[PDB]
Amino acid sequence: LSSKYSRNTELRRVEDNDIYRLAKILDENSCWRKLMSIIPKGMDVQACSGAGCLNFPAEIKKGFKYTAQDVFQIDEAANRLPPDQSKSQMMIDEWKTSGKLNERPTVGVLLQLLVQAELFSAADFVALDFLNESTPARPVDGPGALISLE
Amino acid sequence: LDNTMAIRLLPLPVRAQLCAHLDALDVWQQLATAVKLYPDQVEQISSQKQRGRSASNEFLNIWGGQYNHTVQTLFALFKKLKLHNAMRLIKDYVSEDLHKYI
Repeated sequence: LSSKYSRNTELRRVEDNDIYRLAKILDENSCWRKLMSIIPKGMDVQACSGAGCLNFPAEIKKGFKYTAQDVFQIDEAANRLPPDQSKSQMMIDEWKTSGKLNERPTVGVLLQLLVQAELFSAADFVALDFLNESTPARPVDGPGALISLE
Repeated sequence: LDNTMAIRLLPLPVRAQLCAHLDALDVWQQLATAVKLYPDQVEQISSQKQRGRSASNEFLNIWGGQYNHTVQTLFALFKKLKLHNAMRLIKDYVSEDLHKYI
């Protein structure tokens, strides 16, 4: 597609202003914490970037990248700064540069993790704005599901 | 079919009417249970209410904010919980073809 980014585009390569728009979405209801907490450890990022290529249950056997403690450092540092400081922005700044070789997170990995945590506002934004793709499917039950009119 | 705006985009005036109405009825717990919000989300609403804030507005902040739900989906929720006066308050942001259910 004639999209700005591809599933294989690393988050650090995404325009800072684009990441910022995503950050403000994740700042709501402190959703950045939910995403940060489920980031699988040791993912073959490039292999997991394609649609349906990130098997969450399989990936988590290797554990999670961050702990409840790594999440605090973001809260701590941001709390020292003014109330309008984006914690999601700090979270992504740390995550985007993390890893070594094929460990740097990508747009495709982000999208699938957003879906796993039911962060649909962020996921829809990444799908449409970043990938020019259609919004991901919703579950049948739970807070993320649609409601039909009888 | 669903060309309605996101709940998060609802103009403040209509949103204030809706929330004031839902708060008076005290149906936030019913709303939260109906969409199966998680314990932390439920507590966040209860918490905001104890602090003198609108319980229903907080519900919209959570359900509409994180899940990016539309006004039509909100209309359907009200319909399921038979909150007809709530449906009427947002009829202008939903297709006229749905006004039959009000």
